[PDB]
Amino acid sequence: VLVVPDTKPSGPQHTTKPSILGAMEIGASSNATPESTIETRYVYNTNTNAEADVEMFLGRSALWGKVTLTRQYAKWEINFQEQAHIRKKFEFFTYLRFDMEVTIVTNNKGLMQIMFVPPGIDHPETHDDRKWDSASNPSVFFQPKSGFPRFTIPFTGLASAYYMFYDGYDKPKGSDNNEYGIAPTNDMGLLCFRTLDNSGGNDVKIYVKPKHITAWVPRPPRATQYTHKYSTNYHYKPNSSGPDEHVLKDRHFIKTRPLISSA
Amino acid sequence: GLPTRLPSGSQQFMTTEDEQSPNILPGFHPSKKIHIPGMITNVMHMARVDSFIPINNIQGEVGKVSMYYITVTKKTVTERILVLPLEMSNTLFATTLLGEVLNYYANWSGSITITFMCVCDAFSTGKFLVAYTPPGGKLPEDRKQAMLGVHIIWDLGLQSSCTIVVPWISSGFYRRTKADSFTHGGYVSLWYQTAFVPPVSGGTGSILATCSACPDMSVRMLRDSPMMEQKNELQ
Amino acid sequence: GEVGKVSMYYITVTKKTVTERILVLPLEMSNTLFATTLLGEVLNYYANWSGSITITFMC
Amino acid sequence: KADSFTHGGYVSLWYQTAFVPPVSGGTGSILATCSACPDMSVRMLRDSPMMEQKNELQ
Amino acid sequence: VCDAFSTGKFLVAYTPPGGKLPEDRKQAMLGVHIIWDLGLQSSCTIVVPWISSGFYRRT
Amino acid sequence: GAQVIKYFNINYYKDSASSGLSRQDFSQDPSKFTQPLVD
Amino acid sequence: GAQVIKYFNINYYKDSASSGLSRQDFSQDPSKFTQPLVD
Amino acid sequence: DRLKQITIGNSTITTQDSLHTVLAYGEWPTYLSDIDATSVDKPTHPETSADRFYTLDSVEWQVGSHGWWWKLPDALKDMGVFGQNMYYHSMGRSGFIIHTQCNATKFHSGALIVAVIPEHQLAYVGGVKVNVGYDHTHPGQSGHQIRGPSQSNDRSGGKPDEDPLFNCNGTLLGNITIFPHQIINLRTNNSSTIVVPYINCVPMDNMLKHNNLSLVIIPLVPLRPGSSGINSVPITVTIAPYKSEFSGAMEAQRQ
Amino acid sequence: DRLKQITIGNSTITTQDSLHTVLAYGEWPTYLSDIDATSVDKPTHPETSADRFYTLDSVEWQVGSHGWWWKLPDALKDMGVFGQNMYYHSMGRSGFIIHTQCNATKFHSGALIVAVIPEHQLAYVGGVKVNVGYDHTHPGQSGHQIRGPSQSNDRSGGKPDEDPLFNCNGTLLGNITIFPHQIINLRTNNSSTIVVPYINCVPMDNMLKHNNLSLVIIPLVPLRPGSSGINSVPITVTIAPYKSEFSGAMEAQRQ
Repeated sequence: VLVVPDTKPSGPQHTTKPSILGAMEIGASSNATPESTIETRYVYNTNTNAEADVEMFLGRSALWGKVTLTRQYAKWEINFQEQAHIRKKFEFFTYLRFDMEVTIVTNNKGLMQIMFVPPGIDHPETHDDRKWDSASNPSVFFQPKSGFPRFTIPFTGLASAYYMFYDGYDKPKGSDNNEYGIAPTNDMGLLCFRTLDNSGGNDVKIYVKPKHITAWVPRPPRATQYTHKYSTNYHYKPNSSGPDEHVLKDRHFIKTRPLISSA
Repeated sequence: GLPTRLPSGSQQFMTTEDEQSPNILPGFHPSKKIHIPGMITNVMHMARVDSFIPINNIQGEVGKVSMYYITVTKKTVTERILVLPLEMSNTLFATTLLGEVLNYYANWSGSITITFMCVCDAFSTGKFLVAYTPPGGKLPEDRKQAMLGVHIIWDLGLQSSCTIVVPWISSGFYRRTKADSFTHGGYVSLWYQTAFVPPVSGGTGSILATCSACPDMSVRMLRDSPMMEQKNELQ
Repeated sequence: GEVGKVSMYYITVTKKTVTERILVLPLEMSNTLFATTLLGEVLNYYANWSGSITITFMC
Repeated sequence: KADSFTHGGYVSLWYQTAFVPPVSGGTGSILATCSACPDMSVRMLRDSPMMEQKNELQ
Repeated sequence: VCDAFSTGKFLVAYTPPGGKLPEDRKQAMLGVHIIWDLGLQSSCTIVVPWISSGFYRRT
Repeated sequence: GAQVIKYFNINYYKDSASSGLSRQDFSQDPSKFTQPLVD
Repeated sequence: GAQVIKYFNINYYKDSASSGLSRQDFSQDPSKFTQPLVD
Repeated sequence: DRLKQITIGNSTITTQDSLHTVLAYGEWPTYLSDIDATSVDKPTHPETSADRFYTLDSVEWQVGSHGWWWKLPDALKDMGVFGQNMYYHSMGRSGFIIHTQCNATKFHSGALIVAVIPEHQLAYVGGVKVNVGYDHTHPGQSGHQIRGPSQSNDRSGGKPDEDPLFNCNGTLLGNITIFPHQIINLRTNNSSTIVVPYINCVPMDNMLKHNNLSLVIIPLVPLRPGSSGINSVPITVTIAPYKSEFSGAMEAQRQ
Repeated sequence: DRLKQITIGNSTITTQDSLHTVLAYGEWPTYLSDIDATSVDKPTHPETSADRFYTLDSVEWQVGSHGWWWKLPDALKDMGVFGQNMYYHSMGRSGFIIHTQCNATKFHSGALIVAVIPEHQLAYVGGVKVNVGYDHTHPGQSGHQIRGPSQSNDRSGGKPDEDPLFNCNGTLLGNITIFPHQIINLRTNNSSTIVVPYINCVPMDNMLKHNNLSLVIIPLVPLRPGSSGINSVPITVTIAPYKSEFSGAMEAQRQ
């Protein structure tokens, strides 16, 4: 683990090269520490940032999705776009390469099957669908009482990382069905759920933990509530009803103050 | 006793997991394992064997052997004879040994080998352009536009066949087995370079085609193949 | 008036006869001043912090 | 989060002498940036108040 | 030659032989060109490099 | 099992993806940021 | 696992906080009390 | 000194009032190595003919102008033989030397944020779920004048967001300093230089469909004339591709 | 370069338009040594809490303003824990770092003499034999605005002399350069720095009764606006005690 540096002693200084002057324009952050500004003592400083590294920061297994079994059947397309709090944390970065371990928290009882359906094929659309009988589609059978199912999905990119943001399109110029952003760039599969009993509740919570993460290009954190998934659209249409039609709210987190200089 | 813990996924039954199970019938002696010819240890060795592309699949010809060959005649102007859009999910490739191994896998990388053989008499001759339009390009619809991609020109005589290699050209490291516009693979098209000239004016010729994987071909993410469907119980 | 506009990032200074307090930045990482920055919005994921702050003023 | 027990203090900006422009009514603009020093450290990762979800994303 | 408070950026382009006189700055920048900032040094120099099919150019 | 006043790093499922968090950390420097300059 | 006619002190969760009671005892003296004198 | 000269073959920048050059992520553009490669065909390196400064149209910077952005490689698609190589190849990569130029006078005041954003995915100008159109995110060399936030901005045709405070993507300006950037403060410098390598999780991709970078110039503090009658100043952008590669030669993807 | 930074603990001066620092008599402030000592008790050194920059009130410099003076240690008597140590001790010594600050514009003209006078004994404002009062020679941080020579200056109450030409003591200005001094010429520099050691024929004396030094700022050439509407400029003085000592702790000599 890496501890933060110690504070070194510093005395009075008369210097013709100010360290406290600079240029904000150059594009560089300040190198100034308290030894440049005040007169300091030696402090032996054992603090660590270990809990701020991208493995610990993104490694807590957030809830990605919720589904309800309707007629003892549910379906979920794997993605982080649906939940704002985990979507904001992934979007501090442009590119992420991670394995994910998927824990399924269900309040149902009896017996459940999860099918991981790899991209490019058809999933079971109901319980009792013949497609639940699969040679090569990986599935998980579990009894929700006595344990939570968990499996790891490795990194399935088509690229060396996942795009969190994608400034391109999947089709050429004149195509009218063009799709913008990361949705065409990869698909992580879908999870199909069914119950082989009736028993308990219908709620299925999918918790996902990124592990073995490599993050690439830091971005400004999301300053606005999300509106749609796979968008970046931050303009929110609160109501379709009437004269407030076509009125949009940004919904940011900036708060005002009565006066500068009085705070 | 020794303290243990049961993390999530301990009491699971995962269909794809790798575990040891108790032997029922202990002491059982299997019959001896003799030498049998043909042992195959990897299913990508089936995709590397040439197999005929149903290049003629159309309303009338599907279900008949004639779905494997195309007719070529002598023409005054170059025509586009055939188009093999490169998708392993397309019937053209999906029905072959190559494509039907690749339809068990969600995405693939590596190079394709397509071999064209002309079945005609020994006095027939021809030059053909076989072009591969790389991904992101438009299907040419002109031989000037087709020749700007990967292409070969095969003279016809005294050797039956010629092989265009479809090289691996991709932005990403893998291509999806199912056609999409993001990973799409491009097009192979057949053109007349000069002409197909038979010994007699109305004469004609037949072209077959085979595909196999190159040695660099690789697949991943085994899935169900769309190439089998069960609507009924087998009794 | 100025929140939602780029003008929320700059203050006006003029010539005055007597010294005035121009600006106050109460030091809280939960305050909008710091909480919206790269510094403060990394620190708002953590319940407490230690160490020194660097504030740079450009005119 | 601000409390009176751990509160951090105040940074304030003052005129030392004056801001003098070339013309009487002239004015100037001040920006400000903040960064952490190298000794900065954090602990106890929690949810950030800087994101809130009132609606489902569909 | 201007006062000391004047400033400018200029494009000096050289259209190589066989080309058309540009009549647009997009077409002029496609040849040999420099961009000279103006201040604190009076002058700037474009080198017209030797670009010729043959070994000599007629006077 | 997979690999190794002691310590033992043991992989139960014999896959590199099936392991827990990667706690072995070397690569770092702020200077890609905060000082992204030629000279 | 974490560390070590035998004995084995083994930490299953690889954290110093996650360990059980600390049974290794040295520091002591009543004299901070009962005799808190200069001389 | 403040003097600088950057010569990329056939063309030379000379900056006499200048900061240090920003080298994005401390990384110079390189050619794609063999370890990282995907496609098997030998790429083309145009070098001096593609790699050279292409100056775009200037934009008038005024009181009340909210900003501008350009997409790359897009802005160069019609520029010289670099833009020709985009249409005739499947894939391509490149790094860029972006040189932004604004000079006024010692009587003018103002500040510009010049930033380069990797994968700058815009937001729709407002309302329902609509992908921003290919037509709007590919203006070419002209870039996009940012207009501004309004309820009256036309929401037709999948138009991008006009609000510079939210970076058009929904994240605060003022955090844009996490990307390679410089400020042009008229008091201080008249120009900026950023050398960005090729940034992507892919070795090469289609130059036309995907915009790797985005150059964004935001007027952080407005333009004050002082005592002069000059209320507007041009802003010129000059881009040099550097270490540009192309592979997968085909018919031009043009019309 | 003209840049300078002076850090005396807890506080930092930064001067970007600057001359050399005047080190008075080529002598830095030291603590009183044992060879030179008188009193037997161990003195206190407050160090960083007393030794630090104390900026006073600014004075408006105008057309027709004759000057200002401050007395030391007097000006600091209410300032921080340095001024507290003056009242609770018999004796004390210190050196000072005086930093004078006046900035205008390249259109302004003017000159200031900033001098430090040891034992600056004023003259009575005129007439008969009267000691100048304790009240007038101890203005505190506010100092004394020099008014000017007049027959109409009030002679009541033992007031000091107002004439800056005679240095208020009866000796010509223009010979004031024999003391540690700098000139602030608005054309040239906006500030001044003088480091004075402790000057006295006594190792320590009473901080309240005796004023060791005097800081005198005389407008040598008046303040011309040029073409601007700015007819006045502030002058800020900032003093750092340095190597200050105190001995003879007692009740505060305050009221």
